[PDB]
Amino acid sequence: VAALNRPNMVSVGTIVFLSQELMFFAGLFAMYFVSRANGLANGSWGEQTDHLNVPYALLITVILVSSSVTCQFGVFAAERGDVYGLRKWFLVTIILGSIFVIGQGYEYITLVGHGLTIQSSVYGSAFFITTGFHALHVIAGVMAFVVVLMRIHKSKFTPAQATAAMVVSYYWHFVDVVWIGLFITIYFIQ
Amino acid sequence: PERMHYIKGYVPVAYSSPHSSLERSATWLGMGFLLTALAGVGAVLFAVGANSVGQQQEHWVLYSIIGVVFAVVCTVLGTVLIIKGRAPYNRYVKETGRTQ
Amino acid sequence: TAVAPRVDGHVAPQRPEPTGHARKGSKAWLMMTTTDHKQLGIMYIIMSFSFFFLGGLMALLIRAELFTPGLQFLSNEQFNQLFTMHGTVMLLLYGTPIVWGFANYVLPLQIGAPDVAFPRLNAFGFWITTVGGVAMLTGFLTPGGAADFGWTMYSPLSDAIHSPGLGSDMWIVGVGATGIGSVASAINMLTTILCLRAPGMTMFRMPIFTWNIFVVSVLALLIFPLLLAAALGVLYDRKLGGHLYDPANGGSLLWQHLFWFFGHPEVYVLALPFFGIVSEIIPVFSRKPMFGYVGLIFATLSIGALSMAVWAHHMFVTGAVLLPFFSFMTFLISVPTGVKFFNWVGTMWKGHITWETPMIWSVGFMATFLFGGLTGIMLASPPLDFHLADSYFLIAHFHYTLFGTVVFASCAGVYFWFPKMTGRMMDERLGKIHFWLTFVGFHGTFLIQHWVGNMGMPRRYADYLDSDGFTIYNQISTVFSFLLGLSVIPFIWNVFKSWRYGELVTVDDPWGYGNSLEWATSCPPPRHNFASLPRIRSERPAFELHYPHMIERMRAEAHTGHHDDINAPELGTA
Amino acid sequence: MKSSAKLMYGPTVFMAAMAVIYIFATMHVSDGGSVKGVEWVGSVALVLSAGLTLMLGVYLHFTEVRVDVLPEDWEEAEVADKAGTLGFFSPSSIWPAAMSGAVGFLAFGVVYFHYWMIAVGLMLLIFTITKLNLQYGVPKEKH
Amino acid sequence: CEVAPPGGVLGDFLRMGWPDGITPEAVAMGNFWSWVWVAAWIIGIIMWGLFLTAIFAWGAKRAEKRGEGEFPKQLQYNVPLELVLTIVPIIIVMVLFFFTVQTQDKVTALDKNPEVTVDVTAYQWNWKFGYSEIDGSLAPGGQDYQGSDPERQAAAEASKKDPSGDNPIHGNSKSDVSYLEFNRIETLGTTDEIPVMVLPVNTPIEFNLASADVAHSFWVPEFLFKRDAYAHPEANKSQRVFQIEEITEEGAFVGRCAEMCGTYHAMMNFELRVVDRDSFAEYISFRDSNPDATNAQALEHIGQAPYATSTSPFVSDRTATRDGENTQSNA
Amino acid sequence: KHFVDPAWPEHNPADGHVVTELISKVAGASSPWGDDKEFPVSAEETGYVHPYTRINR
Ligand code: HAS
Ligand code: HAS
Ligand SMILES: [Ca+2]
Ligand SMILES: [Cu+2]
Ligand SMILES: [Mn+2]
Repeated sequence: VAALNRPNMVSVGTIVFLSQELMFFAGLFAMYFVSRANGLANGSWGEQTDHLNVPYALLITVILVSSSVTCQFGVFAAERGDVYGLRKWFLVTIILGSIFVIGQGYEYITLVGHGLTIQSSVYGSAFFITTGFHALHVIAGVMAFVVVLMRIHKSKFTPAQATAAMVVSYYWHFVDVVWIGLFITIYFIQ
Repeated sequence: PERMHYIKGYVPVAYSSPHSSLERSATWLGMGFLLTALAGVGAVLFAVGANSVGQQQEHWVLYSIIGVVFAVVCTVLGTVLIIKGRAPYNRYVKETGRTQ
Repeated sequence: TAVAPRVDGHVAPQRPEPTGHARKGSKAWLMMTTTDHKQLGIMYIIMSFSFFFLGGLMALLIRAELFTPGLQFLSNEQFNQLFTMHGTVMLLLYGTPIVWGFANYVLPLQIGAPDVAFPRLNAFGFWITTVGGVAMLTGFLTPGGAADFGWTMYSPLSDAIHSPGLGSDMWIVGVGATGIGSVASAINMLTTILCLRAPGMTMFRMPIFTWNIFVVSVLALLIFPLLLAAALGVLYDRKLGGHLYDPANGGSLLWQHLFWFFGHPEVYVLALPFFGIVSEIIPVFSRKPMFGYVGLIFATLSIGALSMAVWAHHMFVTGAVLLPFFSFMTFLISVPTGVKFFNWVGTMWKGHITWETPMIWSVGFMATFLFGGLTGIMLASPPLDFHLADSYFLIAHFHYTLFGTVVFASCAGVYFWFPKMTGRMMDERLGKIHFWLTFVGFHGTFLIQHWVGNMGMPRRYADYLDSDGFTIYNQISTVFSFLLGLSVIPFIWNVFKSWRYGELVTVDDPWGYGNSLEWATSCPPPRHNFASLPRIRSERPAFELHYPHMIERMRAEAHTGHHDDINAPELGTA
Repeated sequence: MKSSAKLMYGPTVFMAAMAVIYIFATMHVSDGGSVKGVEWVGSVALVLSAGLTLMLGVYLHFTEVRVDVLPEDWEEAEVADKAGTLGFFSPSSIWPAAMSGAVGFLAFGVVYFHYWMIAVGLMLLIFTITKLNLQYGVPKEKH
Repeated sequence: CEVAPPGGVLGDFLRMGWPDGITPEAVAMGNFWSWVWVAAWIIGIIMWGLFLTAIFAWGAKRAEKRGEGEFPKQLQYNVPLELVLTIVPIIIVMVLFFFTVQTQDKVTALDKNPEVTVDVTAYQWNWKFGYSEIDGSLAPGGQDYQGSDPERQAAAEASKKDPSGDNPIHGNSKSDVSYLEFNRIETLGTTDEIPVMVLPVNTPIEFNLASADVAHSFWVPEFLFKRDAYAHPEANKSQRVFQIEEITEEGAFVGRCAEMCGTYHAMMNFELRVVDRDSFAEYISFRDSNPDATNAQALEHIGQAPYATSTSPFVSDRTATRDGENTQSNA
Repeated sequence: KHFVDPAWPEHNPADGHVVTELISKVAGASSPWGDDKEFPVSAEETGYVHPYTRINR
């Protein structure tokens, strides 16, 4: 008879790691909401929050969720043992992630262009810390995909590489989820 | 797997057998709610204690009542859920005649 | 149950040579590329005790300065930096690393695995923790010295306005590098227990120590990244022009809430594993199984669950927190600790206690932590905390709890597992000398500080007047503090001598009655920890292995008024 | 992995209940010696702590409904059940020390805030991480 | 508590070093502390006894000499006793929490009807006291005295915004000081003089704390109470007002800072001098009538020590203090 | 049909699967060189060539 189905150890490891990172973002959320609670007394929040550009935010949100969809198509390709489908979909995900990074970068450049920076207000500090840490996470995720591509280019595609691709997909999905939370907090619940 | 086998005169440690209660989610969730229930006891004690020195005069009845309500719902929930989680163990004890 | 046929001319495997026989260069490159959990755990332990001595020297300098009124040899700035760095290194570079070192060595042996789940991640955790330690200590090379704002780093005092100088920054990074090192250690311990357990070792046949490590792993993963986020926020406020921790934004109480939400689970993270170590030591030397096993597990999980709601009892004098709620919760967290105490004295009840060194250390820990927690309950009530908060009473309380739970019990663990970690046994006489020196010096140092705390001396005071009225008590504290400093000389000499010329260990369990699974294997274990796995069938694999004739008793006398279930009929067929 | 998947449900429900209790409490109780009003620090922490434990518990349960009756969880398993390959484990690697040093360089860089130290630290860090992840798959020397 | 401690040497031992206290709620806190210590001693001895029993009674050599054999009874579970021993601490901490709530609530309640309210400012590193309002009984004018300085406080309110415009923190300037109360009758603490606040006996008194700089704390050990002083206390959601029902006996009492504020945290002492109620009217009329006069001159006008007798200022030289005479001679 | 790397182990999906995000046939991590292999192997099958060499005296 065939062997037992045992838990995927690397999947448990990465899931535990993402559950840990959720509490990393808890701190930034708490700082932002304390800032908002203070600001709503003076109404200054209602002024600074009018500097933002919500349709551009929606566009980059659409780009990032598209990245998630492409990533999971790559995962299906991986579990089938098809290396070339994995390469295809992961390169597309890399492209979309880079476009999201450029989206946030252009957002920042325009914002400092028309009078919002870290020194301008408490809103500036809260907005930029909360979005910039997530931007660093997105950059790290794109780097992780490129490292996966290095791996499956150099090594033969065994289950050890398939689970690596599966594991990086978890991290990217966590990145998409925390972006959705951040967007709903900053552009909608504001 | 799929069934145990013990000879007469052999007593194992009972935990994590398929009939065990520790292996099921209702029991642990009941433990959580049972721990939660004591918060209501604390709340009602806070209400009456603040009353004892003439404070919280405008809301102490509401705090006492809501504390008791939360305590009773949480503790009855925990007890019922724990008993539900232990039902397989009772059925097993009926079946076999061995407690461990 | 199967019984195998005999093997022709069987011989037991060659058990490994003891330590001290290593050749030249046999550990340098092995250390640099290590991914063995057990060698890595040993070096964890050694590095943590190095930081222990380093921090305690600063502590002795503090005491020497407070021996008499007037600033004899320190300034105000140097005194401030001293207590800040003493607190930081002793909590973050000694305590948490020693916890993870003992976890890394012992847990795979207890759960019957060859190696940890993620070896290279474990090595990364070790090295990044040491990197954070050196970064934290680099502040002293600054002309202006290291950080000076207490180990809590309250704001606005930590603002760029109110704390210039790069030492204040180096603290932030040294702590952060330490924090992720801790997290990298925790990722393993969960995944290991979830995925590499031995055959027949169900979850409720694990030793209590690894249960505590499991709960501590989840707790630490909750709370270390929150510290990292808060610390990066403070550095963001400092280097850039950030305003999040500005007082006009409410930054002071924001920082206090966030930091103490991190910080109280840190003390429980230090607390639970050493409770587990004594929960392993006490059954062995009383020759009695652990009393109320699953009850202790529920108590440990209750401590883990309650640690997350207790956090704001460190702020009763801030005038911001809600007093009744947090006072009630920090009363509730006393219950399972008392359950653990009751279980310890219960398993000692009518036992056959032999008083080898680790048992001495364990009973000393119990005696110290009893009064420490008894003091902590007094600190838990707000109306007493209005006077007690941030005084020397607080100092004595948390030194009782930390010095009991960490120092006494870590020494107990070192003496307990020195055979399994080295293949040699420590000197008994030096151990007793070390214990009595530490015990009398400790109680002399810290019992009298309750009185100066009550009389009105605040914490963190660098100088005080002759007319204040608490100079004699400080003098009595200082002499016994120097005795505490002298106490570690026999410990260092004993470890050094026993490592290289100690008594060799022949049997697998020199203490005789080891219950846990690590006492069934060799001393030291082989590279992959197990030349053969016993038939695991209870919470005492090694005991039931070495004493088969006891098993019929061990299963029968377990429960008061035990049922007739031994006479029940046969239940199945093979 | 049955018992540990399900024992996580106690801490998470307790934390969630404490979060809701605390939010109502601080938003309503106008006690002297304190100021009325919801505090977001602490409440956010409690809800996302419940989130962490719930993520762990739900993933473990979602996985455990797939796996078989593993011998480590079988209360009367024999040592012969687990005979075979346990898995692959790294024998040795210099890269954990290297990337610890890289993180140290980056941390020192943000201490003094010399921008070149930050850039070189990040570059060195991703280099060391890549060398870690490609260790057991570097191609054989091409003649 | 309403019930007094045992008293005698037992009370002194149970005290165990607390000041007696000089307010009603100080007495309440002391009584609660004494009885809590009684219960704590009961627990401490009744478990140290069991550990001593293990040391002397449950030894292995005794049982082996007695012939008990190589092993004990091997008992593991006694579930009813375990549940009883679990229920006991539950009830203990519960009944303790009841009295905790009682004493805490009678301490913290802000309904004591002050006759005097003093605004207090903490700064790095000294104290500045200012009489904010005084009831007509003690005030010079017969009607209630109000001490807020119009011009100096107008400057504080004007500091909120527009120094030609930075306004980063929620629309206000980062250097806002509108939360500080500036009064016309003020005592200013210096490194050359320990400040002394003068208060009457047997009047409900109020303290309104704030901090120019990093967080401080106001601690009077004879009140058996301390409270943190923060910058922008409203922004921190910190309660900046606390009231004492009265002070019950005259005298000079040291008060300290109990929060790590910086380099000179140890040097930040003050004194609280409680004087006869009839003399307080003379003091306030003297300070009001000729404001140029110093605090010491007013204390001389009362007929008591011009300077803080409880604590003298620290020597401010970093080398002279080596021989332990770190005390400045005020006169 | 989809491509499959020949290093992929063979299996029958109708009665199981090879690896998923949740479960695998191993307790630890999978072999980088293929779980289907059976180490050790012969000296010449290794591809290694041990050098004899001497140095001047
Ligand atoms: C390993 C390190 C530590 C442990 C363990 C520890 C245990 C406790 N602590 Fe703590 N502590 C506080 C309360 C407790 C309580 C309730 C416990 C518990 O673990 C105590 C339970 C332990 C026992 C051993 C219980 C007794 C045993 C038995 C068997 C009887 C059951 C109990 C009954 C029956 C109730 C007692 C009955 C009576 C009648 C009183 C509070 C506030 O409630 C503060 C902040 C105060 C302030 O204002 O800053 C504090 C401050 C600190 C700090 C401050 C550091 C800083 O400020 O920079 C540190 C490092 C620290 C460490 C540690 N602490 N603690
Ligand atoms: C795990 C946690 C802790 C341990 C253990 C600990 C041990 C001591 N403590 Fe402490 N500490 C104080 C006194 C002592 C003394 C005398 C010892 C003793 O254990 C120290 C003796 C032990 C030693 C171990 C040192 C002996 C060193 C020798 C004999 C030789 C050195 C030379 C070499 C070459 C070493 C060998 C090196 C090799 C590599 C082999 C005092 C007051 O007397 C304060 C409050 C002061 C104030 O005003 O704020 C204080 C403050 C703190 C704080 C609060 C810091 C803050 O508020 O910011 C914390 C958290 C803390 C934790 C801990 N502390 N301590
Ligand atoms: Ca001195
Ligand atoms: Cu705490
Ligand atoms: Mn305070």
